[PDB]
Amino acid sequence: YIFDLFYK
Amino acid sequence: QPIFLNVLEAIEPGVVCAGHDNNQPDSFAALLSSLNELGERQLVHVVKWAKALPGFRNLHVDDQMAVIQYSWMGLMVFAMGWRSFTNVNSAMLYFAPDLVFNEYRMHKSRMYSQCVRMRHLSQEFGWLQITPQEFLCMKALLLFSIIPVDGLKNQKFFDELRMNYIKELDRIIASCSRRFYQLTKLLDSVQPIARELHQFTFDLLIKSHMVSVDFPEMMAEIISVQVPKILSGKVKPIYFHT
Ligand SMILES: C[C@]12CCC(=O)C[C@@H]1CC[C@@H]1[C@@H]2CC[C@]2(C)[C@@H](O)CC[C@@H]12
Repeated sequence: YIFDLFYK
Repeated sequence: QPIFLNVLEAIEPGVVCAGHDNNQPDSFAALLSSLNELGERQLVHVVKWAKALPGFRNLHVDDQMAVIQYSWMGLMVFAMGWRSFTNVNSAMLYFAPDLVFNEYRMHKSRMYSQCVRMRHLSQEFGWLQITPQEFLCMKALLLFSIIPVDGLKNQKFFDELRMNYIKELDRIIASCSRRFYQLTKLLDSVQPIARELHQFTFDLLIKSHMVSVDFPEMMAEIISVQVPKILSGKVKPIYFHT
């Protein structure tokens, strides 16, 4: 997930 | 006065421009591609905003990530409504300085009903004489206003967190608790809109190749993965009022 990599 | 209020004001995001070419003619794809870009830009600011929130690190990571991806439409809509209210006294939708919708743009976006619904919200800020402090607090709470019905990983810290945030909006309020009715009522009214906006974007997504509307990569993920969970009823807002 792009959002998840981003969020972390 | 609260640390709480201090914090919310400290961490409240600045201006976010859409990047819109106001030299080109109003057109579904130009308009909606700019809105989507702004969504994305506004979202990076929502993530950073949320992480600096009191108690927010409390929650499990996946809980943090979930709550954000469920509530982002609501928050953005709420603050867009404030933005409009404070800059153009609700006469137009102030998405960003470079993206203000007049009625013509409302119609060109093919989102008119929804925009009118949003323009109404905006006017409510006026008619109810909402304070900057109530706005911040209400907005805070909107991050904790939509959960999947299977509950979260740490549903308990969440509930704790959500309960305290209510206590704080109550504190900056505290005949009078009629204000509470009103604020909770206004808050409740964001969801219908966000839902209307969720179906809208999701379809837009589905048919985006065939209308040359541009979805940023992360926006398409979220809309295709998390949004349908809402739309299918798997994820539900919490209303104050049945
Ligand atoms: C959240 C945004 C973007 C930021 C904002 O100020 C409110 C606004 C409300 C409508 C959304 C939009 C982002 C792009 C969307 C999701 C479009 O695809 C259709 C509805 C748009």
